[PDB]
Amino acid sequence: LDRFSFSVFLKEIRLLTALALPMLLAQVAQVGIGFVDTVMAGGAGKEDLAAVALGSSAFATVYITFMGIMAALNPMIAQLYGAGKTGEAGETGRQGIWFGLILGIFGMILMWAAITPFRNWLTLSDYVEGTMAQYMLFTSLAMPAAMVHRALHAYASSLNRPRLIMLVSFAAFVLNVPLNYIFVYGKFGMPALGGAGCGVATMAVFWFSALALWIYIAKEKFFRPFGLTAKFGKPDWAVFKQIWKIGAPIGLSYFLEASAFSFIVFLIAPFGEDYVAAQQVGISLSGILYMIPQSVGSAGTVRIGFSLGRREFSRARYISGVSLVSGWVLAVITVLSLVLFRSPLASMYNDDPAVLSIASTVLLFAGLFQPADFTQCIASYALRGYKVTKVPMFIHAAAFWGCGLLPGYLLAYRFDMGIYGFWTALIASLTIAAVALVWCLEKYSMELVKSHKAVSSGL
Amino acid sequence: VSSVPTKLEVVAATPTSLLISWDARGEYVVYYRITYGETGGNSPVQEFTVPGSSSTATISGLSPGVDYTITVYARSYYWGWYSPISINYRT
Ligand SMILES: [Cs+]
Repeated sequence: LDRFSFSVFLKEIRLLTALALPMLLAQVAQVGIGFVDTVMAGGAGKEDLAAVALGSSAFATVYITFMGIMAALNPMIAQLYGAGKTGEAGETGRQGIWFGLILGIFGMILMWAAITPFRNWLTLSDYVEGTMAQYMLFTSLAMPAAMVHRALHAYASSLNRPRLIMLVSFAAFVLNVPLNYIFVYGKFGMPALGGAGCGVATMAVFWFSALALWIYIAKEKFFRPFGLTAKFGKPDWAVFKQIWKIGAPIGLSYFLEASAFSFIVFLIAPFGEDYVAAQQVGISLSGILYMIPQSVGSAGTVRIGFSLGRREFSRARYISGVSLVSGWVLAVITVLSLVLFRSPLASMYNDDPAVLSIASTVLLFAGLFQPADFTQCIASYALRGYKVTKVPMFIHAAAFWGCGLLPGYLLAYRFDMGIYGFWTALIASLTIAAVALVWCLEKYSMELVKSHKAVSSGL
Repeated sequence: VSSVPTKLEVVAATPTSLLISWDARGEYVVYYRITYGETGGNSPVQEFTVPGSSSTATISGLSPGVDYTITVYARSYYWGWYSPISINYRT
């Protein structure tokens, strides 16, 4: 009852040389795709009522939420990289690429049901509607979430020495941007539908980086067992049913930051209108270079699950520190330039226009939650990311939101400039992960005693 | 003229039975014997036996939580044994 998180610090020997630097080029290719993104936010500005994201950040609902499921394989296929067969890691790498198109045709069918924002209960940027050329980004860009799941199954088989996605998802963006505007209005091209057709154009390049997979059964021995990807063997064949509860717990836990989308976007329109909606040139600068952060461990989450088959029990989970804390070096030594700097005159009028004449009550959470979370789910990308342990890691997250229910109506009821004050027990909801998890990363690298059942050998 | 099947690991039981996941870099001529006792001294030693690069095997671990100790056995060139190795950590 002083520390029921046991032998804390020790994740150290001479680990200075834990070199998962190619597990950052798992997410420097993710600035590469995070960044077509705005060159059609500000490409479909040619059209001015092309505020068009109007679906595109409420489509990336059943992208990144089904995504979790899919990026939930990174164990599966790293972990059996201390087995032998990429083709039974690939009869999975298929059975999922079935999923990665099976759930992908729900991405692609649930999107259908979707389109009835023809609805109302409160303020603008969440009800109104007269002219919707959104109608069709809702479909010319909601028809993709099939070919777009296999085109993430992809890096869910980058788990074993390649970042030949940083290769493609960079030539991907650039082939899109030319192609992006062709439809907004273009050449010989179908040159018309543009407010939607940025999106027909973006989703164009999904299907193209869906066969940036096909185009890499290319530089070495296979990952292609795409024989009939079917299943049946019991009532429902696993290596599939297996991904199931690496699935539910991932997405539904990507469904923290999924309500952190109906939180941060339900506190701009009390009487707070003005710079309380510019709490998003802020929190989209969370997204922005929170990604390369965050996702070092959702890139690291290999060199841990991978090195459990490769039977090094915490010769991984005590590198699950030495990488926990190494961008955690820059988790805090650039939470520095976060609460520090602002939208100066480098910010003209880009991703969500509001730069010249508003407040900094916005860098006030650029520390709050910022480094006391930075990492605290790059924990899970080595919990989940190592083990089973997203099972109720899930309920990691049934707190970081239900612990953060009342630091909702805790700016609206406040003591001072409480802008960052519903970021109260939602930066304290959000460092009871500095416990809950790296609590099970020392129940847990202390299961790689219990697991490592002979301590060494002879000569 | 050599030394043992020289890795050691038992990851989990099925705490009646148990997995025994140990070295085998090829074989030799090839063969394995694997002892089958507690460290009690009573309850005689018994025998499992395997082939290929297959000391990476698993037990019938009948009896309960009690301390168990078990070794495996090279077999090579001379139809005899090229060295043995054990740990003892039970249910
Ligand atoms: Cs996020």
